[PDB]
Amino acid sequence: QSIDPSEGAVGWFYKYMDPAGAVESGKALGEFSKVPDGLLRYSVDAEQRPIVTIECPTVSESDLPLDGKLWRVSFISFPAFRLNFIALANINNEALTLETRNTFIQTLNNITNWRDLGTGQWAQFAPGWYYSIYVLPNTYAMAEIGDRTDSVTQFRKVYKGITFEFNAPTLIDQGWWVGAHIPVKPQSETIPAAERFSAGSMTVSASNAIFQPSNTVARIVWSITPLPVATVALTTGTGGTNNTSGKFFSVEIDGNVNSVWTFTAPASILAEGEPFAEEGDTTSFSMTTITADTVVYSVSSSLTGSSVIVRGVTKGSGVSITPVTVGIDTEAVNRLSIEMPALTTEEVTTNVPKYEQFLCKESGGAYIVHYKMNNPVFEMTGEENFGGFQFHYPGYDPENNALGLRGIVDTFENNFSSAVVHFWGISQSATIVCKTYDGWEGTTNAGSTVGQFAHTGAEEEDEVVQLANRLQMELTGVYQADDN
Amino acid sequence: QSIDPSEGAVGWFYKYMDPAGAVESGKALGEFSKVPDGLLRYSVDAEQRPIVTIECPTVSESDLPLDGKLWRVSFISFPAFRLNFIALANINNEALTLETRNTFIQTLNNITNWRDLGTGQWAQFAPGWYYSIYVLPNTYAMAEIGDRTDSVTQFRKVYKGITFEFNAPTLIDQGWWVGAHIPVKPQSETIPAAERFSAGSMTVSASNAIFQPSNTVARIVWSITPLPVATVALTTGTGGTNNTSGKFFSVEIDGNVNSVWTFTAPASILAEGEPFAEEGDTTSFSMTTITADTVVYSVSSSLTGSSVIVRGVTKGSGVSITPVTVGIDTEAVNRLSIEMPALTTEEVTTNVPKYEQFLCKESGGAYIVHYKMNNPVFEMTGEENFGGFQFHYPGYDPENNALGLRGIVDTFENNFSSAVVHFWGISQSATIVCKTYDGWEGTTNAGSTVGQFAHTGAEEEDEVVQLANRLQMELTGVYQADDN
Amino acid sequence: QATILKPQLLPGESVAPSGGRGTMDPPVHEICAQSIDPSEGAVGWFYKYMDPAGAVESGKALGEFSKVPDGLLRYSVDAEQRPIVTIECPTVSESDLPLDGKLWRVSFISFPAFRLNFIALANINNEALTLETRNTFIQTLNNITNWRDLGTGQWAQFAPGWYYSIYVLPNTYAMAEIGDRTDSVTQFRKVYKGITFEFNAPTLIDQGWWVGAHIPVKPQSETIPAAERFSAGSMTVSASNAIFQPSNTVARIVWSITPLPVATVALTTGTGGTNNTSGKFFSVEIDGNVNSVWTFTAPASILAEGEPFAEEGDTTSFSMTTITADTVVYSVSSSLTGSSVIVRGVTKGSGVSITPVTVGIDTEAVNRLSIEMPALTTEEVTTNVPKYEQFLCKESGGAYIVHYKMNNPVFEMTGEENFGGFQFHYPGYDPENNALGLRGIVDTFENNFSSAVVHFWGISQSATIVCKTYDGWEGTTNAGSTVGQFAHTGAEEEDEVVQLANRLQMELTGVYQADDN
Amino acid sequence: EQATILKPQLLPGESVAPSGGRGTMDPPVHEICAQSIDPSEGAVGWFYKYMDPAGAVESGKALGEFSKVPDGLLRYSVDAEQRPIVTIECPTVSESDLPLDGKLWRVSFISFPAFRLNFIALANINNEALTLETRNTFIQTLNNITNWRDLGTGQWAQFAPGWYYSIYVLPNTYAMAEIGDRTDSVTQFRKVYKGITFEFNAPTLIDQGWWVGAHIPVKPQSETIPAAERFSAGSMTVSA
Amino acid sequence: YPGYDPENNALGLRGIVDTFENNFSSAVVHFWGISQSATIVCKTYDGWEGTTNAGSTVGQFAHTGAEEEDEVVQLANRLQMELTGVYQADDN
Amino acid sequence: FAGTVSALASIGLGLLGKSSATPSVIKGIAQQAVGAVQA
Amino acid sequence: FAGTVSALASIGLGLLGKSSATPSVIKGIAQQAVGAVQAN
Amino acid sequence: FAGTVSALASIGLGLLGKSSATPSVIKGIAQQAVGAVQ
Amino acid sequence: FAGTVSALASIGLGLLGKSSATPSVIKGIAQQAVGAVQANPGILEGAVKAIGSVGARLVGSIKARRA
RNA sequence: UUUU
Ligand SMILES: [Ca+2]
Repeated sequence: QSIDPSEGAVGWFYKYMDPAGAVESGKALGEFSKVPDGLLRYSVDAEQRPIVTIECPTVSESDLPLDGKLWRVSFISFPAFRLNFIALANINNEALTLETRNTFIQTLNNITNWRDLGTGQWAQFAPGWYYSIYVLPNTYAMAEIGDRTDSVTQFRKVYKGITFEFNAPTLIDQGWWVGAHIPVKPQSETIPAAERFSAGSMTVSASNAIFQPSNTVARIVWSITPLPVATVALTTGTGGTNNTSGKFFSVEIDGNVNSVWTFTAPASILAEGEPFAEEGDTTSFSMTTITADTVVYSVSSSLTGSSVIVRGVTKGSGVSITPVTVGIDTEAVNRLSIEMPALTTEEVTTNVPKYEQFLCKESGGAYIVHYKMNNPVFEMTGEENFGGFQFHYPGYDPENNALGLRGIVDTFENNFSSAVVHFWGISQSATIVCKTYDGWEGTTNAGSTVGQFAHTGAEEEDEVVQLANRLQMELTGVYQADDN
Repeated sequence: QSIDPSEGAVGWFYKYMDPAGAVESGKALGEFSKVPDGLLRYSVDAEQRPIVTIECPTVSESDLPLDGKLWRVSFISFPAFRLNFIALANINNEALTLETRNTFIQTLNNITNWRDLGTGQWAQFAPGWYYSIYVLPNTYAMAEIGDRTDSVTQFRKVYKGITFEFNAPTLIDQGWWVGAHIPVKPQSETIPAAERFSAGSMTVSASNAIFQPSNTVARIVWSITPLPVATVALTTGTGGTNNTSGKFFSVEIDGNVNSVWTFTAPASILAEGEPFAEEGDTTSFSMTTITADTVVYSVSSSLTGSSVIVRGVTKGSGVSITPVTVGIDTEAVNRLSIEMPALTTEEVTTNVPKYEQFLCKESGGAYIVHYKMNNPVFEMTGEENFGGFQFHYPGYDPENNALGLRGIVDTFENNFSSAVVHFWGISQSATIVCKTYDGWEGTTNAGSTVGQFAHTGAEEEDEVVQLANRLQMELTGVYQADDN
Repeated sequence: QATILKPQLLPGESVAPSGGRGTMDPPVHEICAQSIDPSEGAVGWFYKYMDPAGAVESGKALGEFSKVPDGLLRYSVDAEQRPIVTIECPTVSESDLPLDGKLWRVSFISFPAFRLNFIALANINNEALTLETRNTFIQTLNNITNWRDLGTGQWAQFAPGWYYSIYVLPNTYAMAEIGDRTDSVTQFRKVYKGITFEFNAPTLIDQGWWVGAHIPVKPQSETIPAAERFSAGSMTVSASNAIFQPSNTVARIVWSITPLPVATVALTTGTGGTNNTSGKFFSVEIDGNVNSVWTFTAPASILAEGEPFAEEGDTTSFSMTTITADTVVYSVSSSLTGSSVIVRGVTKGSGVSITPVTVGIDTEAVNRLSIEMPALTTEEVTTNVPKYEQFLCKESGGAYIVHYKMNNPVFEMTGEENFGGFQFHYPGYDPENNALGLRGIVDTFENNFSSAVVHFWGISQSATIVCKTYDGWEGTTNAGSTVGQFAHTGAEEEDEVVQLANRLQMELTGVYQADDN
Repeated sequence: EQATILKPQLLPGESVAPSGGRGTMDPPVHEICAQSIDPSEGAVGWFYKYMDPAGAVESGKALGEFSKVPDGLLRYSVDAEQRPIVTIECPTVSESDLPLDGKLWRVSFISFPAFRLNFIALANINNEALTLETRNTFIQTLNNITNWRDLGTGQWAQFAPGWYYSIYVLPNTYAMAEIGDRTDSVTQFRKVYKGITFEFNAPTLIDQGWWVGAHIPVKPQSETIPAAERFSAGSMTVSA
Repeated sequence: YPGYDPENNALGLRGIVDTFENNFSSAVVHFWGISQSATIVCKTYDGWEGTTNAGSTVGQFAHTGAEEEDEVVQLANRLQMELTGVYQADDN
Repeated sequence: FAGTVSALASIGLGLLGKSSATPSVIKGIAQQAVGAVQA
Repeated sequence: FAGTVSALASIGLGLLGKSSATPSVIKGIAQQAVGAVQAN
Repeated sequence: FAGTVSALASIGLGLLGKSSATPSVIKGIAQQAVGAVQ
Repeated sequence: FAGTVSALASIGLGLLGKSSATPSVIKGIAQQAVGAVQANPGILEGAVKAIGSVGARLVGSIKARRA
């Protein structure tokens, strides 16, 4: 009898190790979402196992074509509370130009109501590139301000680990990948709280619409930084609108240069140092021009003498921003500056040594497993570092960063590796099933539902953990899917 | 080897474990206020045991009316450096509704020169609500750069033990209570430092002045954030002016509608896109209408052309914020977004399973022992999370937050769990004595007095510390008072 | 004793002819004992972490000593920078006697910062520091604008008898903070840091003594807002004196402007004597007489005292009306007709004159780090610190200082979290005197390690200090990292040792003599 | 057999002050005593790397500081491996559909032991024979590249109709800026070894393809771009 | 190149900039009949050693040079030459 | 009980010293300190 | 029960169970688990 | 199989380790790492 | 004493060598290494000299070689 | 011839 850890430890150990084999091997037992470090009076442990089948952007989940065309897809898993990972893509087989990646990022740093994206639905930020956000449901499920409004004080990822099965017909298995865990930490660059007038900005990302006149009709994602959300709708022209759900203003719409949607100001707005429109005034948005790479947008205010806006925007490129100033009050919220885990196959292979690449055919996919990679011990990310995921990367210049509460709004698990899995030359006709076995331990402050299964913290089992930790620093964290 | 630990490390043990009983059980040995993690090369360990007499907001201290009437009173204890804890009370045993709740909150975040409540004395904040703050003498004593200034580079609560003795005549020795620990980390929402001008807000709370014609008079405490403390004196009418020790501008007044207070502006002011005063104008604030329920006020200045100002404030609940800009400058100083520990007897149960509850009659009150819950080690909590915390909570609309440096400004223990204790069926004829054995250990950087007491950080007593938080873990941070 | 070797393939792993990983965890030459088997890196580290400078010349250094043996990082790059700087008196105090028995004071602040080594400030006269004296100092380090253009270790006057310089760490400093070419790594830890302050003095007048003491400091990210159309800024004019020329005639103000873009200031109308930065923001180093006037094309719109002053295509002209041997009056002039001139009173060698400016320039948000300047007081240290040591420079041929995991019991990974513009606060110090925009030092501050200072006192103008520093940092590289190509597996956890170390350290004073080096 | 040597920090007879002396210590040499020699892993490791820079690592022969040619030439030295892995793909004409029984490409690589640069790609979509014109059009191109770093992103680049090339650099060395404001590099340098494995990322069945490889030396004989002042002659190119 | 007019050459300092290992062999590896849908992962391994000077962001990673093992080197040399530098991407 | 917690610890700490400090022992002690009387 | 990575645990966890519990020892198992060895 | 080269690299190297390392002696090895004397 | 530190630490590590690293023992070992407790000649100090006499001596000697 |  050297030591006797209770199931909840073992089950844990094995999980914070092989969160797939753990379960698969029935090795996962006991209340394993709790780290046997014994640090909590009480704690709610949990394991969200999303299985999302990341299919190629322009593909029919139905009658998939045995195309034989390709596509890049990079996954950047982050140890965030209600955020699984981000999916980068590229139908046309093309590399990541600085232009490209810089466009990418800025997109993610200026995503008005990131919630509107929880669908993990694909979004075209660049001519051949798309992205999307998959979330850890159950957590995301707990409505931020909620209806039953369950609120978690602090938490801590107990084990990320997700496998990216290479769902591909032997016909077309042409594929290869490479993962690697790169730690990341958020520096709370705070967005200030103002009183009568708080500043913000107006973003407009233009692109072509699927199955639409690549020069006659273009889709943009018009939004406004601190502006209260308001409903829009085409007023005159070729239909095509998709409103936001968030508390701020944003909208996606398709249409020609003749098309004009409008909405009513939720509050006063200044623009180019000029009162653009007040509460009432109904603002209109249209396109002086529309091409295949550019679009002149222009917003007309109902206000009297309200000079209107005119702006050039290369669709597929960045977001042309128009600084704004709304008469609304704003709470100071935190933006989180976050390095962006090496987005390039090489960038990754040369700077990270513990990476591990594979041919999809042989490695039935990919299986990364994060781990407490920062704090030698499981501290407890809480309010500590929560905010608007606003990333940077080498090259990226913030010159094109949104002034408003944008980006992915969550809490980054302070101590824990965020990883990257790049899948290169995957068959158009193939998809990546992503079963993540993510788990966390947190505390409840107010709610009506969660604080029920809140129990006592795991029994402090050093040796166990000790070992667990050894194996981590020890391993790659990236394995053949066949090893989950 | 016997596993021999310094007799002072043992002191720390019980102290941490039972900060109150340890003293009584004489188990309080050596410099028990230093944490035996063998971390610090040196350090100062201190332990204040400040005792507070909590009386029912209206009930006298002199004469005890045996009303056989009750009142709900709760305390929120924070591992804040100088802040001992906060307490709020309802003179009608009433429930904390939303608005009441939010108002409560709202207030705490808009507490201008919070140092003004250093005095345990209450402060109405709602129809039947009062609240007050309890500072830790010796620390609170640490005047932040004044005349007499000393300082600490960082610290970490070595333990906190509060015991709310149920001081109630056995006669109406009735009522009950619920205690529970909820760990909370703060987030640094920043209050941008500015130059020529600084945005701010002019708050003006309003509520009946105990012992004055309800419908006639009204006691109100209006302040103006960036605006430097101004000495207000009643100008014309029925008396009632309590000024502030504070560094900014705030004052509590009461009186007839026609009553007038006035002070000179120590710096230029702006309100509603307009100017209001020069660094020499004579600002005049008075009331228009006084309703036992509502209240209209309006301020003006000697500024030639200075428009007047007017807004209303339903007495007893909330403040009338006024987006303002001051002619002085702000410091980087940021607030601390802090989740508010379940204020309702409801959630506490529905969220903290290792919470306890007894009747005040048997359990001579409630005794809580705070413990390192945040991270598994005694990390040092320094400057990193210091600032005017403003509590956020579901329901609470940030909109209501002031704009300047308000709230209880202090440092938060990035480790210790915060705890709240709600007393419900208490009789006004009862008072809750609060023994507070709270002891921190930090390091000095500049000072003339504390230095001489700094010695060596307690040797690494790994074995004890080990079990220490092991017990605290499996143990309810709450306990029967009489068990101290 | 013996060597260990882990397999590319984990028991059972079935890789293809080109799969797997690309690394091969360099072998484990862990030494053996009756109870433990630390790897030479683990061991070397122990000694290095303990007696950095010594353990090396002590022969006890070895293996990945620049890596921490707490098997935390799966992969990590690491190293040590041993920059050796020679601090020596700033004023060429001209004396006529054959024996200018002059003495000077000097002190160093060590910050376990990624790119920063330590700071230093001396007083030509052995005079101690005054409150306001100290303050100016402080407010200067906060107002330093294009700080990078100071790492040269160059001396800088901020006070009358006071100068100060900052020393980077050769390489980490050699890693830029621009979006184009160089960006730091995802995070790191100060694996150990020590410095010897060799008392290089003529064994004739070896007078002097010094006090050393470690003080921990944790930064506070008091962040700057991200502006859009316009941005708030601060126009700084720190008036100073020509190290040689007549005070009552010539001044040596440094003139920078918080968010305004660096634009070449050429002296046009005046006598001459300028030296502009290369930093991203606009700053200038210039000395001259009254009539003199420098110029430059304003990179962007500029407001001030409400009314607009300049526009992109405008040309600002800065001059000085009066130059008392100690006070200075100046003027700022815009092309843009309809604008009025700016004037302000300063006091060379004293606080700066601020000018709440506004620049028509989008403003990236970046935090400023509110860091309590460690006891700089001749005798404050002596008080708030019991673990401080001190001897005469003569005896202790200098000072030896060894930092340690001070703040966290264990070795976290100080990452980007606390990174930004160092802005030091202190008691009696007023921040109103703090410059706006992103200025001051900029670096990732190892929040775990012990900050620490050492003041030398009563030494000779002749005596100089050779600061042999041994900085050991380890961190994880991300992209573009000009170093990622050096990272390997992270040290294995040999806490057995580690703890010991921690005890020693704790048990010990991070200060010693340059003879115990 | 095993051995571990330690070069003292001092020299026989040197009397050294505490404070000073040598600042760097010497990483201990570990030698594999053999009946005829006892190299250090930094040798063998190298040896192997130099010999089979990939299988030596995949195999488990890459020992120590193998990125250092064991020839006691340098007193001090910087060693380092770079394992960038780019997945050169066929270029884009258009989402112009693609039948398996159809299209394919030709792609060639030229690898030079250049410090920063890794290798040069080149491919022809419709699969072309390098015609003379095609060649020149290419070469002329590589040459006339202005801010060569502009494409260091390893991004495809057209030039000839249906012809595209690209440049891949050593991600970490490319990372080290040249003649920049305050930026510059190392003194000398020397490839310690360099190999590349162009893994054939192909569907199990559409495994169609053939490649050829060969080592051919090439040495750069320099020609100069003279400095000047008032005006420096040059030229402006414009490709289509 | 054999059959190229240096007329098409750009004047000024353009072209790929860099230092060339005036020691190693350069190579070429042409591939044909590669289905568009097939791609090539180019996993490289470039080792190199130099002597840092100033501002080098690497001087730290610097230290003692490799000792002379021509005793072994030799083999490696006469070994390489002994064979092609070209092999199967299943022998690495 | 005059600081039940206090004594409740004395017991846990008592056992500790007068017994090896196995990181795993401890647990059983802390556990015995209240619930599971370790064997 | 496909987990290799997992096997690589129960293997060491296996040992640990009857291992001296020394963290030094833990290192031992933790390397054995990876299936490491003492070369020569 | 993967590392085919490092195979001989071993045979070769290894062989050396025992042989009377000599340019000649050596060559012979480098030759044995593949060739046969016919 | 060049590296009196590492030397000090060196010894303590030495003890740790045999001593089963029990935080309890480690403590003692640490306490010991410093010289605080349980020490024997496994101790050493100021071997160098203050120039005063270092200098003065060689001044006394130059010619006083008669002995 | 030797102390340090
Ligand atoms: Ca922390």
